[PDB]
Amino acid sequence: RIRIRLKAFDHRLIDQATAEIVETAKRTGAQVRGPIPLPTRKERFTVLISPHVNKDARDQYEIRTHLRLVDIVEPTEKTVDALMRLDLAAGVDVQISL
Amino acid sequence: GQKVHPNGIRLGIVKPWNSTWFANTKEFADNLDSDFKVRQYLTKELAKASVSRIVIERPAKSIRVTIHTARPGIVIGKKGEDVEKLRKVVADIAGVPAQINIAEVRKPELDAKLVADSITSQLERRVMFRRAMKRAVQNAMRLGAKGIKVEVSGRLGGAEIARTEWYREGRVPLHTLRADIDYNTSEAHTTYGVIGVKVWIFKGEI
Amino acid sequence: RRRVIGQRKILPDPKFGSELLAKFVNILMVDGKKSTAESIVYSALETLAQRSGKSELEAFEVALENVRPTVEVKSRRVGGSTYQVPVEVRPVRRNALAMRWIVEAARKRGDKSMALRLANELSDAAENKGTAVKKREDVHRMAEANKAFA
Amino acid sequence: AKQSMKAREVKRVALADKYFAKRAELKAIISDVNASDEDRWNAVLKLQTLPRDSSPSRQRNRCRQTGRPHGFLRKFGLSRIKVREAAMRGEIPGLKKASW
Amino acid sequence: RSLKKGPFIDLHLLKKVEKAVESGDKKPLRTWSRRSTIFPNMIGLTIAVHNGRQHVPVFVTDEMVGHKLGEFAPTRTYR
RNA sequence: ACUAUGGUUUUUAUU
RNA sequence: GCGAAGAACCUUACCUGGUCUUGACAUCCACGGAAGUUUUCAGAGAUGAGAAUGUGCCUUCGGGAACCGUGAGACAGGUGCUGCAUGGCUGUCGUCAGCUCGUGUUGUGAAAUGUUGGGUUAAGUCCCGCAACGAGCGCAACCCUUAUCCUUUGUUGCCAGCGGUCCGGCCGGGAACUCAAAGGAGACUGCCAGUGAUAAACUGGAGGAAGGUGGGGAUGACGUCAAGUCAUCAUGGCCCUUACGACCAGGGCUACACACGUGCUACAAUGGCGCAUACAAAGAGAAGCGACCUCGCGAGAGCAAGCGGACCUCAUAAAGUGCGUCGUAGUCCGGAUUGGAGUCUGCAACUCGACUCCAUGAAGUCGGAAUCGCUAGUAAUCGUGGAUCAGAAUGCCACGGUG
Repeated sequence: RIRIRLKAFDHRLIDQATAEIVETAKRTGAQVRGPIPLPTRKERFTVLISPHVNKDARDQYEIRTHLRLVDIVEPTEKTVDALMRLDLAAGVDVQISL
Repeated sequence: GQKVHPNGIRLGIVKPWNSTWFANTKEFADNLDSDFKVRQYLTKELAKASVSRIVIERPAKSIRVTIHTARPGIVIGKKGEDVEKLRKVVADIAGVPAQINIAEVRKPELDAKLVADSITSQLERRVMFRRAMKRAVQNAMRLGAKGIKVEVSGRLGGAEIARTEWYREGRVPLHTLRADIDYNTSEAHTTYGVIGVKVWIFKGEI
Repeated sequence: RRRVIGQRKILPDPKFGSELLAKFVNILMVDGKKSTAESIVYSALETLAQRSGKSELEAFEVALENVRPTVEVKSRRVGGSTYQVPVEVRPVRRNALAMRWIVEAARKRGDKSMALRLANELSDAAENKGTAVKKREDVHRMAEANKAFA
Repeated sequence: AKQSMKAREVKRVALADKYFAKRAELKAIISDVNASDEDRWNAVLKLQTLPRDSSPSRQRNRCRQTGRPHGFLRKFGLSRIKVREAAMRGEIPGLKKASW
Repeated sequence: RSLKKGPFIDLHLLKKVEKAVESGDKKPLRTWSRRSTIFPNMIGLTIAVHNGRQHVPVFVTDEMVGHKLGEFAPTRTYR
């Protein structure tokens, strides 16, 4: 088997990266594991809301990381060689193993 | 009261960003340092170049910056070689080879940063600032705005004064559930003082 | 100001059969330790019957009648209001106050062994000397010496 | 912090091979009390405390935006006021206002 | 007492003293460090430790089992 | 209307 | 519990004694050495010398980078000030109900009306009635959370319905209902009545898990104190310049005869403890998170598995539940402290340290003017981590059980 990792901060970009390896596979009749988004990672920050003197007033922020593995049983030059060249989508990390 | 940035929650509707990149949590602090350093160097080289926004991508062991300008000719120079200097000067300031792309902007008197540029240039031509503001309001509305505010403070008209002055029409709501506002704050850097300029523009269609 | 909150009530607990026995998970209960007060419910009344055994129809017939509230006092400010205004208490206080409104020695030198304590307080409310007498019987003379206004 | 202190910021890491790599095998035993005699290596005993100010004993990861050694977010390399300043532009990727 | 659970001597100061026992006698060797710990070569030695303005004399006898030189010259006035 | 009572705070940039 | 998440030095101001003056952060020109390795003498050290020694990367053979050295000008440098000089920020009243405009009206005008009045409220609200009619911001709904239901979905978690079967979610496969993802329904005085100006309100009835901003979030309209602030920035003017700049060594800021906030612990006997037992959440994590094992009275010193994250170390939540034991005594209580003996870091712990074992033990029994939180999962009480990182908080942010 050939295995891939798709990781992003945006919940629609992660699915755009999925579409170039899962819809391209279903549209060729390739065998698939089906829609599995996996549990989501998140981390929280508390940040002081004044630039000056006031130390007690503060606000909260979140960063959320989506990680999909998609599973491949019929790999192709249109998938496993094409996801490493994806230019039309910014802010996503693709990693692959043989 | 703090009146502090109620518009920052409105990118949760899924949008493309002006810094659009990924990093390991252990490297994010060095990505944020280089993201600051290239933005600074390029906005000092493009300080008077009619730029509306700067956009940063980070491909594999690379960095790709898109310059959005109403004047592509001042960025590129003769034979298009002056942007190859603009690349070369930052080619190692972030530890990766830099790529530089140019994007054209239409309706310049409708962007909150380029409306502030129209005020900085009329203060540089030392003309009556209240006229330049009431021109900036009407020009934006006739060009596609639905609501606008223009505000200025300190050394007003190149004079030995403090104070603040503003003109508005059509509402500029920052706190409501939808408005998709365009916002900017700048400095005019005159021979009498820095003169802070604030702009907010509403266009609708959201 | 304008608060009009609904009044609290308690139901008779079928393990003890009455509403008067259903409050000893709260009366002499501390630190939120409610099952620690449950540990000694109704067995404290059998220990009271170790000091005066007269059955449940006479268990509270003086141990509440001798100590129950009858008047509410303090002033009301309407000009020259340097007096007190006595009013007779409503029937919703007939079993109240007498097992809650005094801790002057219990928080100062204790009040003897805890599993024996309600058998002591139900016997002390039927002995009526020394502690808790002044705070009760002072309003049986105040309401006769300071009654010229209402 | 000053630009002259920002030049000290690099002088403080310049000794890494000169004093802090060639005696690291001694650095693991130099103060161990499970050893013979009361003195055995006095001619090398001081060589890794002989350098001053530019020592690991003064090395701190510091705010990458002010040169301050304290009161900054190690996940960003900078202080609360510069996280606030970037959040008002929406400029930090994936970072959004929420308290859950 | 002293350093690493045993005796300790700064050999640079030990030699600085060896070049000073020829000069005093009644001119005690001035030293500006108070962070230094006594060692048995100080027997019969004439030395004076700094107090931030002047120097105060120090004498070491065989009944001294371990002290810092700042102990022999107090600073603060109290009341 | 709803208790009969409780005095002082230097001239001062000066808006 | 200040600006200022940690003290030998350091971030750092102040002081004394050394050291420099177009300095040196850094840019253009100039210009010799590789960075380094071995090593001795002076000085508090910065520096300043003495004796060996390498010749890398680059190498149009001209000449560069790394790391150092040194010279000239244009210069600047600033661990400075001024908010009674300024863009602003934050503090106050206060989530108070208010600040203001277009046109009409009143007034000689400065100004007012509108925004008042009469019902009613958390509310310039919601209505009625008018010389006003509309409108921007604040208020408020929309928005975020949730009660009870509905609806979709998944892993190494869940497993009803459908099937197989190491008879086990083990496995085909699917979400009964949990958990995590989330999203929707539902609330409109709408509906029946009363009271009223049969207007809005406000209280009962009905359907509801819930009803009249349900309770909590989200937040902070104009504007004053010549509030503080140029130590968050930004800035004009002003100041220092053999120095208030830059570099160094040691002091000092932790000096102490009393005054007060900010807290914290005890002021015991439903208190204290021995032994046996259960369920919450919520965070840290490849010079890191840390189990096992030995040595020792222990801090610790060695040896060292597993973990790359809902998958694996920190790690059997405490009270409450159960079985037992104190000796009435300012208490086996309470902790300021005088002693003895250790562990370890660090240029060094005297001045100015955290932790470990064992001798000793004061004050203290709810507190005066006065100022204080609180209308119920709240009074009370008992539990869990992380940022900072030799040493350092009772603050901060994250979280629960009983009541």
